[PDB]
Amino acid sequence: ASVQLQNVTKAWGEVVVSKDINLDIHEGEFVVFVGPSGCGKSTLLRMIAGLETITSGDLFIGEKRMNDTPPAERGVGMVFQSYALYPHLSVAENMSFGLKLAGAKKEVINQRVNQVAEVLQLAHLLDRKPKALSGGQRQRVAIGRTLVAEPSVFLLDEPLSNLDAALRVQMRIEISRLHKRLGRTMIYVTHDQVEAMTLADKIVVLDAGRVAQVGKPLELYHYPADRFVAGFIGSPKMNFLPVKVTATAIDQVQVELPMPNRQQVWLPVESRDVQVGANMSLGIRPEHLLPSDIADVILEGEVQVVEQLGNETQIHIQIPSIRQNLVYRQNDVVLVEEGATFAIGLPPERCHLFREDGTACRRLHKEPGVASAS
Amino acid sequence: ASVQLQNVTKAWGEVVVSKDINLDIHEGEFVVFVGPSGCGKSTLLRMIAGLETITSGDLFIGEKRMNDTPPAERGVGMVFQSYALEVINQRVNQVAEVLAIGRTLVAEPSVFLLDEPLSNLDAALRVQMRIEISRLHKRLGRTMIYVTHDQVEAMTLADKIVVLDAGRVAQVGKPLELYHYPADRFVAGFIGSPKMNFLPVKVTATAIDQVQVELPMPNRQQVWLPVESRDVQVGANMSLGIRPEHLLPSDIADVILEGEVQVVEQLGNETQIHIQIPSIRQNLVYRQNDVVLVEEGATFAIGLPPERCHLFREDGTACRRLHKEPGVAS
Ligand SMILES: Nc1ncnc2c1ncn2[C@@H]1O[C@H](COP(=O)(O)OP(=O)(O)O)[C@@H](O)[C@H]1O
Ligand SMILES: Nc1ncnc2c1ncn2[C@@H]1O[C@H](COP(=O)(O)OP(=O)(O)O)[C@@H](O)[C@H]1O
Ligand SMILES: [Mg+2]
Ligand SMILES: [Mg+2]
Repeated sequence: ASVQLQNVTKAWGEVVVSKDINLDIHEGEFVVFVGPSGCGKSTLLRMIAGLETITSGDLFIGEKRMNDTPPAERGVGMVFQSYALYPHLSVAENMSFGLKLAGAKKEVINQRVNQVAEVLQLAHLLDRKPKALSGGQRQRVAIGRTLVAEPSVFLLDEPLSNLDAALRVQMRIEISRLHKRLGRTMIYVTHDQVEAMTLADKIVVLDAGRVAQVGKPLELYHYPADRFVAGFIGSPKMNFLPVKVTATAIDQVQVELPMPNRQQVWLPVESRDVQVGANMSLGIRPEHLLPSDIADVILEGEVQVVEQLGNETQIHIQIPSIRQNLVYRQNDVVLVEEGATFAIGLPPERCHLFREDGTACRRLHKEPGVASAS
Repeated sequence: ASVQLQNVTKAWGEVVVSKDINLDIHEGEFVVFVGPSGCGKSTLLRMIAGLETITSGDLFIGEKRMNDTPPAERGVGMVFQSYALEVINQRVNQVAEVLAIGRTLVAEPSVFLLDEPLSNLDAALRVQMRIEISRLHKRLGRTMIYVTHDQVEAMTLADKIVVLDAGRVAQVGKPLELYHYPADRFVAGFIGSPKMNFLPVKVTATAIDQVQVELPMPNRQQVWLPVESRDVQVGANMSLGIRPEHLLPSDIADVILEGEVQVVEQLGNETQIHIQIPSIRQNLVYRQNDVVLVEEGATFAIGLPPERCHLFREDGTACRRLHKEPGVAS
């Protein structure tokens, strides 16, 4: 319980894969590390587990330094993608395996195995051998071993990637109810943002080894710190329009839309380090675009793609005011054929603004679900 | 080249993986076979391509019988996860325009077969890649049969979707027909992001094009649902289906269902709420756009929209909904 990373760094030769990670994981917290493949998610969990050495920095688990502690003496349990079960043990044996080495009454053993067995949809396979199960079933068995063991700290490296879409959904639900009941510290890694939003108490976004941002789900969604975070968090990606600053004021920045459309708009974002003439990036999420019974800033274009998902419609629009096609989301079924002329509004209070260095001008509009000043 | 299956069946001893499969795939149609792992998706693809044999029934790649024809002569190209990377230059520079998959396109196969191509790619990459596949099909109208376990890809890519359930065709139709008018509980629970809610109900009346059921609450309120009454007998026990996105806010009321909040998931673009209605087991899942601020344990009320409810018989078959939904012909 309780994990602290103080300037933890990792490097292979002259390549740095983990750069000065600073994290304070509180006891019982559910922390998700997210980012694309190659950003250093597994290397980080492996350093916590003691399966990789820490180049520099200190790692604390339960207040004690663990840099030099052997894997099995750190109080952690780890599960990962396509875990290999012991071929000669029965499902039940593979699930109680961790708890047995750690010593424990058979009473506690069977109690947990049975419980975890139900939760993970495996109570009927208890007596079979792993060779007789599906890839989805073995993975669940692997997850179960650690859940039965109940280590002081759970480390899960993309544990659900081996499951059908439907099973991932149910497993996420089960992982959540398990964390609530056990209250144990859990560090979970995924490349999937939806999963991070759903499971995490707090999320840490990794970008090629660096911590881009750490915060609650909504803190990342409403107030991303840079373009990377803004475009990583949010099912269908945030729209980005290249803009040019034309004026600045107290807690306010004005920009001009690109290409032909040269319309100027005021955005309620901090002017801190913004300078007239700066080429910047304007961000607006598909779900945040308005339907246009006049919003005072309108973009009109030609439908390129239309996705009917039943619960909602995702329209791809080509704006004559030239760029990349403006994705729009609206609830329920929206009737429009791929070719029509669709017009949507652009709400200033919902716009994000990124400098050339990618950093963001702090939005000042107050969003629900995130602690705000005043 | 259109593909067609006539009572196709496959069996490995006493195990039948394909049960009387009847499929009509028109040329230049984007078809997706969806279903859980083990349902027979790969077996079908391989029978069409000839890498496996058809136990009974007939396979037509356009107009012909490929049942007994070597693979290298059916003219069907396949693709899996990742790749083993005057005319040759004109076709390549040509296929390079509409756009690996391209090597297959350049071979100009009669039908394009894809077996879970987005399988092991990052989530965000899967999203980009399918937008890509759709574009590739928009510009190049060849015949494509895509196989996956993920309902999202099916709803997003296919012109026509075929849901497979343990070797049998549960249903065939466009994305919105399957979403709006699922034929059975299996299809109703498979297609759709967070799963459709199912409530055990007991019928207490019928009529022409209309069935009345009572809800499991100590309120046992009775409601009229616009579904065909063909095979409904008063007093019968059935399952009432209602999607999370289709439940009503409150404000509109009209049917209420109130309970205690169990779980709240803030996803930014929407809020998913799990409510425990003091009556039934299994929390009810509710979805509402944007951010909803409710604590766990708080009381929350929602509404049931009659014309949006599905009704299933004890055998899982659905009572064809009659409410007209925009997007589907009939
Ligand atoms: N033993 C190693 N030697 C050199 N580079 C490594 C080693 N292990 C991982 N890496 C580098 O780190 C990245 C992948 O591991 P991480 O553990 O970063 O994976 P991911 O975040 O995709 O799960 C790549 O940039 C890879 O080259
Ligand atoms: N050669 C084979 N012998 C016996 N059973 C097979 C064979 N190939 C596939 N199956 C059966 O078919 C199912 C998996 O293949 P399908 O080809 O059904 O896969 P999926 O739909 O998961 O892609 C399992 O029920 C499996 O036992
Ligand atoms: Mg990894
Ligand atoms: Mg398969």
